[PDB]
Amino acid sequence: FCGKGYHLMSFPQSAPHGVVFLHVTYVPAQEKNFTTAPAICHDGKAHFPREGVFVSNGTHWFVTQRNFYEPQIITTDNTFVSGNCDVVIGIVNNTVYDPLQPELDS
Amino acid sequence: AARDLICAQKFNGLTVLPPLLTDEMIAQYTSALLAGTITSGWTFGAGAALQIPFAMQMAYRFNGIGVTQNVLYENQKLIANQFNSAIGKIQDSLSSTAS
Ligand SMILES: *[C@@H]1O[C@H](CO)[C@@H](O)[C@H](O)[C@H]1NC(C)=O
Ligand SMILES: *[C@@H]1O[C@H](CO)[C@@H](O)[C@H](O)[C@H]1NC(C)=O
Repeated sequence: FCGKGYHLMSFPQSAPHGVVFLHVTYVPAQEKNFTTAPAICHDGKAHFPREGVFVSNGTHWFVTQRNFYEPQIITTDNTFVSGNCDVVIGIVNNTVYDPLQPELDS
Repeated sequence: AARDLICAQKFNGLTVLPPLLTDEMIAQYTSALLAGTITSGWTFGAGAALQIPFAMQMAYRFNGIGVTQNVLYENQKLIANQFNSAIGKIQDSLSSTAS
């Protein structure tokens, strides 16, 4: 509706008998393949991303925001738990890091 | 000629012009749109088509209506079966109703 891409903002300019909109959009540019999974199995519990998507660089699993590659360690602040690891099709095992474990150990 | 009104129309200077796009081309467009949707979700509408597994795209949609994605994943076969049945009903209705 406001240009091609994800609309950011628009600026109007007057023209004879009409109007010209300068639409500013965000266009994703340089995509890279990744291996992905719907959920992560850690301790017999299925984990799902709170905001992003699980991606593998080939050996290591990260969670990233969906529209810009920004890989982050998979932690319990990153994810939420729902159910065991038996229903989800395509679940993979990986560790889900607990931020409070080192603090309790320290 | 008498058994055809088109002949009278043509004989009195009234003609029908063919569309620029043939039916085959329009079907090509629809199939391109369908392939883009089922392989990349909404990404091909904004930029390059970014492939994504279809179940994960469905999880994105469920998030888009305020349902957590585990609801999609834990009922994935139920949801797929409901969709398949609904498509079948569309088929049967088209095969039954002529207007
Ligand atoms: C992803 O891998 C496929 C497999 O051949 C390839 O065709 C495609 O171009 C790759 N895309 C990117 C962005 O690397
Ligand atoms: C993931 O872990 C489960 C639980 O131990 C195991 O049964 C399964 O084989 C593992 N999957 C892979 C691909 O290693």
